[PDB]
Order: sequence, then structure tokens, then C-alpha cells
Amino acid sequence: TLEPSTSITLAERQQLAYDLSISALLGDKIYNFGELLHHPIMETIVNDSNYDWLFQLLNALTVGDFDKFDSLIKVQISKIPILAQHESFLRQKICLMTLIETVFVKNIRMLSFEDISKATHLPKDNVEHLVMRAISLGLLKGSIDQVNELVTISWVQPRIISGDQITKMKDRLVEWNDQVEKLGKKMEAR
Amino acid sequence: TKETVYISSIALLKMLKHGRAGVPMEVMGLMLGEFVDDYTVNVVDVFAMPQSGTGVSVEAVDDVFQAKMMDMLKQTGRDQMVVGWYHSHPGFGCWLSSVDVNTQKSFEQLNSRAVAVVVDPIQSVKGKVVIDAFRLIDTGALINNLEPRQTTSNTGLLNKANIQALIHGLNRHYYSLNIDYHKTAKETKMLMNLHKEQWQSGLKMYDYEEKEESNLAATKSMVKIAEQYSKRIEEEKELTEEELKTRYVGRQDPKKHLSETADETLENNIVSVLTAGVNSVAIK
Amino acid sequence: KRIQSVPLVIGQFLEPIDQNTGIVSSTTGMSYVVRILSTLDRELLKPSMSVALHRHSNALVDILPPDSDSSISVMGENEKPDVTYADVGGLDMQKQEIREAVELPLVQADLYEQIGIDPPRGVLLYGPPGTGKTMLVKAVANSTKAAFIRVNGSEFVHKYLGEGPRMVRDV
Amino acid sequence: HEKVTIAPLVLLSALDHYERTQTKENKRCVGVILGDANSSTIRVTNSFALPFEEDEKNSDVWFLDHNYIENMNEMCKKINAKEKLIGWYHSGPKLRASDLKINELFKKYTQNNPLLLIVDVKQQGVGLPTDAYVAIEQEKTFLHLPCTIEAEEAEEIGVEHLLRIRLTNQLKSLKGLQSKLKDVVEYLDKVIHTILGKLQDVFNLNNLQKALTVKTNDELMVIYISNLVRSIIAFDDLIENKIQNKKIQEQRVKD
Amino acid sequence: QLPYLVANVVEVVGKAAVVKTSSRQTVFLPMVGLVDPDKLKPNDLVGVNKDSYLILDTLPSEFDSRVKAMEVDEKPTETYSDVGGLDKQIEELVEAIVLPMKRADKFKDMGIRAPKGALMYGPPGTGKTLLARACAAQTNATFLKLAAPQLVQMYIGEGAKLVRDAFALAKEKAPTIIFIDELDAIGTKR
Amino acid sequence: DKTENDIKALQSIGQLIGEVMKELSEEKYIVKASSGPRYIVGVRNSVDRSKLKKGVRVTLDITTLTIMRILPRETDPLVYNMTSFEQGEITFDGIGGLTEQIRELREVIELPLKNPEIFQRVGIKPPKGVLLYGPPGTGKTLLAKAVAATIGANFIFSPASGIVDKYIGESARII
Repeated sequence: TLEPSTSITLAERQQLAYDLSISALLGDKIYNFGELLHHPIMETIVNDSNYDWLFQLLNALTVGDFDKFDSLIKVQISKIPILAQHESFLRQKICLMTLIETVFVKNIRMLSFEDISKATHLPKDNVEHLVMRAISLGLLKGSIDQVNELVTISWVQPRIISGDQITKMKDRLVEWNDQVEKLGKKMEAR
Repeated sequence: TKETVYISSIALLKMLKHGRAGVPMEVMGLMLGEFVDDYTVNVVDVFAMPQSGTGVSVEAVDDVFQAKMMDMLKQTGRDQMVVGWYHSHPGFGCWLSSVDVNTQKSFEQLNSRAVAVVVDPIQSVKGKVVIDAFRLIDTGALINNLEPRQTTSNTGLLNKANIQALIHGLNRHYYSLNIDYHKTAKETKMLMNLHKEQWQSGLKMYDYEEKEESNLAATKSMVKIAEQYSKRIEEEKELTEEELKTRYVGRQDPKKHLSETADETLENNIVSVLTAGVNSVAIK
Repeated sequence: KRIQSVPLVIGQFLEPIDQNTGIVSSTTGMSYVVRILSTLDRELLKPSMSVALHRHSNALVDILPPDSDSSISVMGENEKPDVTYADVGGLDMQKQEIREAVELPLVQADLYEQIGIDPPRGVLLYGPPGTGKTMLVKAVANSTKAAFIRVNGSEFVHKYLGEGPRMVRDV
Repeated sequence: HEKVTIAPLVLLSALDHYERTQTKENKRCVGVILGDANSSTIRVTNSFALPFEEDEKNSDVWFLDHNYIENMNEMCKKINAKEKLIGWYHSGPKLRASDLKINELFKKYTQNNPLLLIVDVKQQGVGLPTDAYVAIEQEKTFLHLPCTIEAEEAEEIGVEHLLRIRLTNQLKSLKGLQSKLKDVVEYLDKVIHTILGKLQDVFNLNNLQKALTVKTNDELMVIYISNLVRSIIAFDDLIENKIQNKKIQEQRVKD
Repeated sequence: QLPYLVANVVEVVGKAAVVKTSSRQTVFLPMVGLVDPDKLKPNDLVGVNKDSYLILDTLPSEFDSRVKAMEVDEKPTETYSDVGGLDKQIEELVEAIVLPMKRADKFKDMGIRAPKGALMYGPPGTGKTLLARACAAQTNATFLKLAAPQLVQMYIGEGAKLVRDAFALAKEKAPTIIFIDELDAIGTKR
Repeated sequence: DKTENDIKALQSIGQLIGEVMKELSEEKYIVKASSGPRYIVGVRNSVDRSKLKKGVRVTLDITTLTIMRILPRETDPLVYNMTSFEQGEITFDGIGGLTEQIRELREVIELPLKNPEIFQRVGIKPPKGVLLYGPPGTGKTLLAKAVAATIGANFIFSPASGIVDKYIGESARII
């Protein structure tokens, strides 16, 4: 937050957004390009001339289509295979944060090899190596069970999303309130 | 009736804080407030004075420091009438302050109803909170209401009263201090809920959960030894008595060892149950 | 429970009189009459032992453990000795004597009652200390697992009297 | 980190200046805490009020005399030398815009980070009638330090002379989810993620205990084994006392 | 408080000090700013508060238990001309005693160490005890005599404190000459 | 500024001193105070109970009668009654002519003191005392300061006069 200071025009905002964007191409840490959208940047800059990578890679981490981004870019960033590797981590990290409590109802943490293969658009052999490299970089924790096909990943990387935790937090509110009327009033009326 | 001093919440705590420096050393202070005889006695604010080289005497109080401080009482709402001068002394059997003689006699000239308070224990603290005072009488103070009839006066069975260095005279005339306390509805609401043992409060679940559960493995082994020595006492108790009479100076033999096998058993089982109910309480 | 607490004075109990009554001797140089607790009566009450007393209230508190140590004429005590037995050879002449006078009465005490004999209360060692002797004594506590008390003849040196001869009975 | 230790002498002193000055909801009594902020344990052994005047029409208008601040701190040194300026305290249930502008006053004579304290005479809801906060900048950033109360030997015992569990724990635990739910809904309509990110960290961290659920029931049975043995001991005294009660009845029949 | 408690400081960690009172009581007090670490030493009068048990101001040192009955004469009056015919012995005493003393800077600039004693033997009456004051008179030195029977003590162990107190008094007053009587009594152990 | 800082340290409260006799319990100890008889003591806050053993001199509180600070074990001053000196004023070049002994003394003193860990690998032990006899006054004062000069450690001098006295526990407390 700087309201009073750092006087900047539309010319330097595009130059500043360049270093901010490229930092998130290979950056696997602290959310993704959407943080640059959270700040008044994309609205203050042009939507084309390779400034649209925030919009293309936003849905690319969900649908998992690499042909949309690679077709609109040049050969500069597509020559390095590492860029295509980091895009696979952020795609899976969205679903891996849903294992405990975000969206899913029963709040039970379980992951098989078949369910994660369809979400990451990768086979069973490449998904086992992708999780191991994700934990090795410090983004995640936990262990992996290949015998029973179980994936236990400890929650590390936070997220800025909200609105899906209000309903599931009520589950702890309603289920525990029933013991106040039954068990809670049983000991009090003793 | 007489004047029964009612110590407020802050009046008791500041007296221990002012005499906090040193066992042998001594300080003083000024009691404030306004009150009328026949009930009302109250001390609003208390404040200390710097320790001088003369100890406690007529020259101990500084009128310059008192006048400069008194002007600050008015703007803060702290200004009240001075009802006396409270001190702090290590204490003796009789005349707890050997350097304090001519003070109270100069204090009774301004107000004859003014008293002086001194904190007795000063490292002797017990928890009955025994506090001492003195007030001069000399000629006069009679032909008035009933001083002794208030609280447990008209005494002198044998010599025993209070410190029992006093008998009749005490310091002078047996002023017969009466120490009570009264608080408002807001002050009583605090210490009841606030003060219990320590502060875990507002959630008791997880604070002591991990600490008690970690030592539960060692507690399980220690409570077993207590039961081992339980029946061994009762076994030797009934083995040596074929009489059921008293040559044994055993006037109550059983109830002591029976309570040691009961109250200890009653202590060890309740802490493994009542705490076990909140030891999980996980649900979902 | 709050009476005792961390504040407690040490005294010497003398003789019991009546329930909630006792005659003790304080360590301050004086002697007072305290009140014994309701817990200690006969079986749990020792005739003469070091006990704990309250300071101002002057009452019985707890029976102190049998501590015979003091500041004057100290008595050393070994804890977890690192000396290993049979560290020096050729001691078999002395080793057979120590095993019979130390390890024999400590392990099996029934061999003396069957034969009808009693074990000796000590042994005298004649020879140079520090060479196959002094260190061998520390090796005895390794196999016997016993408390070793190190006492020097140059200790208990003082200008007063009565403290030196008292420590021999206390140890 | 650091913790704030508030002695009962300070908590009861701030409550006295409120009633004696006849302070209504339009005014808030301001005072100065005294203690040692050097170590990690911040203890306040002294407190006193100040002639403060509050104006609700303008938050930038406050009346505070700096002469009484330095004089009283110097005159109270004769009592204890461990009392210095670690911060200040004020009254009122809420923090208004006038509290932010008065934070930079005592910072001139204060070496370490000053300490702020809010005294609530009503004490409405949950615990902690006095909340402590620290004032530090990179924009003012306030952090809530853990509030504990520890006094001396004679001070803690003196409270017990003046005054001479499971259900309450479940009530405040249920209200924690109700108060948190209202903070999320009101913040949702206020924006239309940073504040909710901290609450999501705690909320996320038989769901995760399913692996330990099997081992938990095995430990609960061992606990009942000790309780079953202690229950039998208490049952033997009932039969022993029943026989002992007859011995008294047998003496009443013969005598 | 002017009448401070008489005590001795056994220990000067850095800001902590330990003092031993003469009442057979040992207390612990922190160091203040009115004293120096070199000023706190045993066998000296140090200021100690009775009530506070804290060092406030120091105390003047007058009676240190100096072990009296040894004559201390500061700058006596004697001359080598008071007795004639000794010029043969006078020239030997002045060069070996008065010469390294009277001129301090000459021997210090050349790095020549001055002898701290000269042996003297002969029958009584020849001026051995008379000329001892002549060396301290011209050099303005304090005459300190050590009596022969005072060296014989019924108590065992008095020789340690007597010698230490001899150089302790000579440390405070720099021009001090120690005179020993009857060297042959204490000078033969065989 | 010095006057204002000095008067703040003049109001501090002193402390007592005692020695531990035998350990009673965890939070309760049995000690012997040097200012009077024995009193049951304890700890207060942030006090290490692992380093408290028998005979350890402790700082006793006056009011609560608890152990506050931690002090080493000392009775009589060892820097006054006993001569204490650091490093040395006489190096190893003025003791020359003893080089036959100097080569032996440095290897049995300087070598094990600076690197004692070399003996732990073999399992041997370095010697404790070193007996240097001879005619008194010749080279005795030089070799005394020469050993501490090449090291730089503390020089503890033990005069035989103060060892034999008439007191209570004289030579015992010295050693």
C-alpha cells in the first residue's frame, strides 16, 4: 500500500508489470498470477502484446490446456522446458488444497491415483513424480502410499479464495450445538 | 458507634507496594476520602512519600513535595480530605515503630478522629491479613458513642490479645482496631471470575490437554505405587490386634489409614475421569 | 496446604507429649513447644529425628529425611562411579579378601544363619595408597552397587569441640 | 515473542478513576503504565491517571499535559527504581480515530516499543476485560500480545482473603464459531482476502484423526482399567463401613 | 547514612559483588556507581547499609588491624655528620641505600634496578641501629622497625600475617624502610 | 547523567547467600545460610534447578526465602588471600640453560593443556603434578612465571606460611 508516494504514469506501469509478470512464470511460490490481478495493474495496462499471459494462464491451471498459451507466445520462453514443468505444479496445487477443508463436504482427506490423474491430465507414472518434486521444493509436505493408492499431503501453501468455507464451518457450529441442548443441558440439570 | 475502617480494593494493594523496598526500611503515605462517624468510613485514594534520612518522624513528611502533589489531586478527581497518615514498619512486639513517637500527637491536633495504618506482616505474611494501627487518646475522647462494643472488645482474659505484648495500654488506651472491607458491584464482579488459580481461562480444553496427557503415562505408573502401600497398611493393622480394646494408644487408629486409602483413591480416580471427558471431545 | 509452602524452618524433635502438642528444639539456638499435626501420631511419628517447623506460627510441618551431613566436617558420597573392577592384575590376593568381606554378606545373607556365624564389621588394609589399592576400593562400588563414603583423616579439623565426635555417630 | 503481564494492582486502579471522575460514555480516562519493557516479559507494577479531555466532534482534539507526565514519573522513582515509561493506557470499549493520533506522543520519551492498554469497565463478552496492543510501523500495525496476570506473594494471597468448569468451556467454544461467522459475512459485503487468509490458516489446520482414532480407543480402555480398580477400592470401604456401623448398633442394644 | 556497617568485600558477575559482614553474616548486593572495583578489597572499611544491606558510600580507612607495636616514624631527623670516624662505613651506606633513592629518575632512565636491601653485621654500639635512621632522613623515608621479641609468638602461624602487613603498610606509603632486629635469631634453620 | 544513574541503583534490595546441604525435593531444598541457621528454600521464576547440587553456593531471597541467582562455590577470597596472576612477566627465553628440562616440561604441561583431546584417542592420561626441586631462590621464581607466560592462564601461588595457621578448617578450605 502506497497512496501518497511512488508517482508513476502509464508508461512505467507497463514496465513494472513486466518484471511482476515474468517473476510468476517460473515462480512456484505464493499463489499465482492472480495476485497481480488483485492489485490495480491489469486494469491500468493494455490487454494484448504479451500482457494477456495473466488471463490465459489463469484458466490454464484449471482446464489444463497448454496449446492455448504456447500458441500466442514467442519462442523465447517456450525453449526452456522448465517453464512447462512449473505450470504442472500450480495446476495440481489447486486441487491439493481441497483435501482437508475448502469445498468438499465430508472434509475427509483421501486421494487415489486415478482421481488425481484425471485432474492433472497426466498418467499415473508422471503424477507420482510430480508430487515428489512439489514437496522437494518446500511447497508441500506429507507422504505417499502406493500400496493402497493413498496420498497424504500436509497443508502448507495458503490461498486467498473464500466463500466456500462459510457453509462447511457451519457444520462444526450445528453439530456441536446439538450437544449443548442434549449433553450440555444433561450435566447442568443434574 | 465507632469508626470501622473499610479497606477498598486498591487501598490494600498499594500498602504492600509502597513498603516493597527492603524488610528493615520504612515508608509512609496519606489516606484520603470523606466519611462520617456512626458507620461511614472510607479511603478513596492512597499515595506514598519518599524515604528521608530521618526515618519516620515529624520531619519525615515533606510539605513541599506534599503541596506540589496536592495540586495534582484536583485535576484528576483524586482530591479528597486527608483522613490520616498510613505508614509501613518492620514491626515489634509493642510500639512497632521505635522512631515514631511525636507524629500522631501532632496529627491529632488537626483532626482528633484521624488514624494511622501500618502493615504488620512485612515478610510474616500469613493469609489472615493481620494489619495494625495506632490512635492516641490521652485526655478526652470520652463522653461519646460506644467504642468497644463494636467488634470483640471488652477483653483481657489472662493477658492474651493480638500480639500479647499489649494487654491494656497497647500503644495508648487500646484503640481496638476494626478491619473490614466493602466494594461496589463492579469490583466484586471482577475478582470472583478473574482470580481462581492461574489464567488458562476462556477455553479450558486444549490448554492443559497436551500437558496433562504427556505426563499421563508417568502418572499411570505413579498411582500404582500409591495403591501398593494401601493394603499393606490395612494388612498389618488387623494382624497385630487380637484384643479389640485399647492398650495401643490407638484412640483413632483406623480412620487415619482408612482415609489415606480412600481420599487418595478418591483423588486419583476423579482426575482420570473428569479430565478424561474433555481429554478428547473431538467429535468431528 | 498453603501453611507449609516454601517457607519452613528446621528444628530438632525431642519427645512427644500429647496429640497436637510437641516439644522440639529450633536450629536458631532456642527451644519452643510446637503442636504436632493430626497426621503424625504414633506409627508415623519418630521418637527423635530432624523435622521441619513453621517460622512464625511455630508448629510441626514434616519429618526431614535422615540428613547427617553438615557444613563442618563434611562427608563425601560417591554417585555413579566410573571405576571398573579388576582394572589392575595381580590383586587376586586382595580380590578374594574383598569378595568375602563385602560381596559375600551383601548378596547372600542366609549363608551366615545356616552356618551359625556372623560377618565381620570391617577390614583393615595395610599398604601404599594409590597403587593397586585406593582405586581398587572405588571398584568395589561398581560390582556391589553400593554408596561409597569418602572420608579423609585430615578432615574434621576445627578449633571447637563436640562437632567432630558427633559426625562419627551421624555417618 | 513478548507477553504482557498486568498486575491486579493496575487493573483495579484503572477502574477507580472511572467512577470517581463521573466519566460517562462521552469521555475515556487515559493513564500511564509503568514497568520494564526491556525483557520479553512486560510487567506493569504501577498505574496512574491523567487530566485527559475527549472531544467527539473532532478526533484530532485532545487535552494532555506533558508537565504532569514527566513530573509524576520522576516523583514516583523514590518508591521503586524499576518503574519507567513503557507506554500508556486508556479507557473505553472501542478504539476511535482519536486513539491513533495520540500514539506518537509518548514515543518521544519511550526507548523501546510502547505498549497500549484498553480498560473496559463493562466487560461485555468472553474474557479479558483489559486488552493489550503494541504500536509499531513499517502504516500503523497493531499486534495483540498474550495477556497474563501475575502478582507477588502477598498480593495474590490478599485477594483470597477478600473473597472469603466443563459447561462454561463448551459455551465459549460454541460462541467462537458464531462470532467468527459474523466477521466473515460482514467482511464479504465490505470489500464488494488478506484478513480472511489468516482465519483460513487456523480453520484449516474424525477428519484428520481417522488414523489416530483406532489408537485413541485403545488408550481410553487403559484409562478405564485404572478407574475400574480405584472404583473397587471405594466399594470395599462401603462394605467395611456397613459392618462398622453395625458395631455401633450392637453397643446400643446391650447398653 | 553516614554510620555504614563495618564489613569486608570478598568478591568484586561483572556488576555483582559479595560482601562479608563482621556480624558473621554474608549477604549479596549489586554494585553501585559510587564505588570502584579497585576500591573494594578485604581488610578494609567498606560502606554497608544496615537496613538495605547495600553499598552506598565508602568509608575512610584508619584502623585496619595493622598489628601495632611496631614503631612507624615518617621522615625522621638524622645526619651522618652526627658521629664522626664512620666515613668509611658512611660512604658504603649512602651509595647502596641513599644513592638509588635520592635520585629516582637517573636509575630509571638507564634501566638500572635499585637494590631493596643491604646486609649489615657487627657488634652493638658501632652505629648499626643508629645509622638506620640516617638513610631514611636524607631520602625522606618512613622508618619501620621490626622488634626481635615480637617475632617470637606463642601463637603458631603469626608469621604469615606479620610479613604481609609489613609490605601492606609499605604499599600505601611508598618511602618506607623496614628495619629488622637480631637477624641471627630468625636467620638459622640449620 | 552519572548522578541520575547512580541514585537509581542505590535503592536496590540486597540478597542473602547460602550453601546447599542436601536436596529435599524439586521445588523445595534444604540449605544452610551463611547469615544464620538453616531454612527451607525454593525457586521463584526462570531458575535453573539442574545446576543446583550439594555444596553449591546459592543466592537466597530475603523475603520469600528462595534461590534467585547462581553463584560459584567460594568462601575465602582466592584473588586476595591467595595470589592470583594472569599470563607472566618472564618468558621462556630468560630461563635458558634449563633447555634440557624445558623441552620435557613444555611437552608434559603446554602440550596436554592446549590439546587434551589427543590423549583420549589413545586412552592414556596426562600427569597431574610436577615436582621441581633444587636450591631455593635460584631459578624458582623464574620458572614459576615462565610456565604461565607461554600459556596465558591464571597463576595460583600458594605460600607455605598461610597454609599452616590456627583456625577452623584452615588448610582444608584452602585446597
